[PDB]
Amino acid sequence: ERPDLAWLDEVTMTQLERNPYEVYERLRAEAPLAFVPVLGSYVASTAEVCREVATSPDFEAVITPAGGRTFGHPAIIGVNGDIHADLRSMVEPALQPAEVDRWIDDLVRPIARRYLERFENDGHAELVAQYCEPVSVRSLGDLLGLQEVDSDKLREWFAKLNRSFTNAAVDENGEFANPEGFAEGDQAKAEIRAVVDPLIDKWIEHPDDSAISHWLHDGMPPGQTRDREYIYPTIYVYLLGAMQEPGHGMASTLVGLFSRPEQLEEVVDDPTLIPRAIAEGLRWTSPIWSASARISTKPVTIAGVDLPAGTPVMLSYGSANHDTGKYEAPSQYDLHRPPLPHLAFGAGNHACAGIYFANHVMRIALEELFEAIPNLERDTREGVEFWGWGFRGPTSLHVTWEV
Ligand code: HEM
Ligand SMILES: COc1ccccc1O
Repeated sequence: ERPDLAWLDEVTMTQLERNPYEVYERLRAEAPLAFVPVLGSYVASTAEVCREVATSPDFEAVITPAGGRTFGHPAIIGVNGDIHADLRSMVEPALQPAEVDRWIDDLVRPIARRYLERFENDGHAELVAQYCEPVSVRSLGDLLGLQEVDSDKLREWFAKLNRSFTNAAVDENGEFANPEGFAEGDQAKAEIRAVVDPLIDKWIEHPDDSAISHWLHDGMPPGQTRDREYIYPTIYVYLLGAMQEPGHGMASTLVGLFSRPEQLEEVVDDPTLIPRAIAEGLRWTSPIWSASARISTKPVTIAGVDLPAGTPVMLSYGSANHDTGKYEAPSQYDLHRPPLPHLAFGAGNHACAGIYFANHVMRIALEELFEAIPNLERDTREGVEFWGWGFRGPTSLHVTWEV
């Protein structure tokens, strides 16, 4: 509809999945709020627009169309008002910093050592599948009460939910262009129900210290639990992004450090720099790149665009974190970048609830990795490809080291 942006009509879903950064560089210069036809939605590409939409009193949360098709109702990311307040009160106890500090080290550190012990003397590894993803899912899986779900299965589930959630391509009529792309999401959810329904059955009668047991019981009148249909969409929110993103974040941080070998040596020599390295890694390739959204609740003007009430806006935080209004040469990883606010955890009432936990999982994992393999080198015989528009990270990270 907007004549000067007619080139957007030719942007494809595959191009956004393989490398969204070229199109979004144009968006940030040309139209910080722009309707992208293949996504069927306005997209916010700059830091100022993302932060304004995420915190505006005239916007509320909405799930993207493919996200809603995947999660249903009431996903914590997609609801507001009393339901959102309840779901936030449900998830927040185990994520409170003082609580996380009581047990996070005893949780993640033995998990990291267990996965490292399987390959640390091989001289070669593919760190995404052998380390980053397993540590991420095994840590959260144990916290949740899914100790008996193998890390292979948790990784499979978040990959299928990822592809379903981000199956966003639409045709000229706004209809999903890839309707068969939700089937593996439905298949994953069916498997999850078969595993988790008996656990919920048991937790209702015998509560324990698992997070999902507390989701059922916390804050309820005596003898009542939250209905499982009411909590399952937030279980799915966890089984996608909460399982996937810490692994994405540590892997992207490592890829960034490899691209600056002198900074990798700095961080290995001084592991107190690991949190700073992770924060730059999240800015450099944001794990949640363009997954979440808001919807206007009244007519509003954003970036010169007069939006009617009921207008969805996708928050492309991964693009906002390359805003050259904030950063110099943002496409380069730089451990010594002047620390600034970033949007990798979002903003507003629907900002990430698990920031403190996630940073600790990533930090401890990198601590243990650099301790066990101080001479880690990237396998330059292999290249690192990143994939994903909604959620983005490296598909593999081949490394070598002298044994
Ligand atoms: C590096 C890892 C992670 C990153 C980069 C990340 C980032 C994000 C982002 C961008 C959002 C959407 C915010 C918005 O729309 O403004 C979000 C939401 C959320 N995240 Fe995180 N996340 C990570 C890990 C986790 C973990 C491990 C958990 C749970 C233990 C978690 C729990 C949540 C929840 C519950 C929400 C929904 C909040 C709401 O809608 O009220 N996240 N996260
Ligand atoms: C924390 O997990 C999510 C965040 C935003 C969208 C989907 C998710 O599963």
